[PDB]
Amino acid sequence: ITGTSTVGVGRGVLGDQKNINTTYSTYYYLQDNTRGNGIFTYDAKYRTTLPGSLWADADNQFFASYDAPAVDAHYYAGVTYDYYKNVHNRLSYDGNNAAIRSSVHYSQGYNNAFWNGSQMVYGDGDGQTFIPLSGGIDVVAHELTHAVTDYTAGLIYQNESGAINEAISDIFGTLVEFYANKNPDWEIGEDVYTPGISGDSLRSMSDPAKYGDPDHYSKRYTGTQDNGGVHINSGIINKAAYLISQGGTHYGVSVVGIGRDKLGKIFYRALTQYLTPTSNFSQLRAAAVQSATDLYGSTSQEVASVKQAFDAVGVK
Ligand SMILES: CC(C)C[C@H](NP(=O)(O)CNC(=O)OCc1ccccc1)C(=O)N[C@@H](C)C(=O)O
Ligand SMILES: [Ca+2]
Ligand SMILES: [Ca+2]
Ligand SMILES: [Ca+2]
Ligand SMILES: [Ca+2]
Ligand SMILES: [Zn+2]
Repeated sequence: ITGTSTVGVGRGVLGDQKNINTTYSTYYYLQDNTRGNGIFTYDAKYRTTLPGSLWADADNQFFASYDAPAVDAHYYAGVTYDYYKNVHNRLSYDGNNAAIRSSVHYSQGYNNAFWNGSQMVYGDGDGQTFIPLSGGIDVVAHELTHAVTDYTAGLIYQNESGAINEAISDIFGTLVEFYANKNPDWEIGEDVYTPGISGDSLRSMSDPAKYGDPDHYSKRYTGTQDNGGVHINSGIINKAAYLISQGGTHYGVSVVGIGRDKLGKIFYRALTQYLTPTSNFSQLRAAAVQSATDLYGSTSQEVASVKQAFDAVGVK
């Protein structure tokens, strides 16, 4: 909408106060004009028609319980935009400052979030498996990263290419969580998963097997559930990424860590310059090795560590 840029204040899902960029024209709208061609947050009103209504508020204060998922979807989309722009020189998900749209309060008791081809969508959860999913910065960044993937490598959402697609979203979700630097970890969704259980998460990158996901190619799932295991087999690539950054010895194979920033550079380059819609895990290894070679040189520690990490998870 046409209006003037304003700054509202509210509380997110976890009870924390933050400022948000809004637009005033009669109402205050969740429309942040400070980033690209805008970040827009919508109310789906517990229904499944999308996007729903651009979020309108009378007073620019967003402290109601109903407001909290919108505050966080809006704010964390901003953080994710900033990460891609500042760290990777990428302007929004399409590289040309496409408007970023999110809807919250999608459906009833909805234990998921997704990119629908055009926008992000967040359930409220059922209060048992999830609370409103936009409360997780890693979740928001995971979702926006699906848009980045779709505009770049285009990894098909099934089997190995789909597990790479998933791991890319977990990797960048985590790197955005570290970028914001509030309780960062290598777990996925911990801030919004199972409010009645402390210390767990939906997935772990550092130890995927903790939540039943494979950490070695020999343990890959090859059945048909979950689009051929895209959220399961992602553990193999998540573990490799974790090892590249943090190091470790895994099934006897030692990896020298090179840190998060270099992990991100290597994988961003792989995603945008080498991966294709049909890439498999072996092809990801080759893309990561080539990306590290481009950035750091063939004889570098960075290249050596990429190879060690893929060796450690059984991907040649
Ligand atoms: C980071 C978490 C909290 C959310 C994350 N959601 P996601 O974006 O991977 C869900 N994916 C999804 O709905 O894909 C199906 C789809 C939906 C619309 C268009 C095309 C394909 C996830 O791991 N979801 C798990 C629970 C799952 O779907 O198994
Ligand atoms: Ca208000
Ligand atoms: Ca965390
Ligand atoms: Ca996390
Ligand atoms: Ca929990
Ligand atoms: Zn995903």
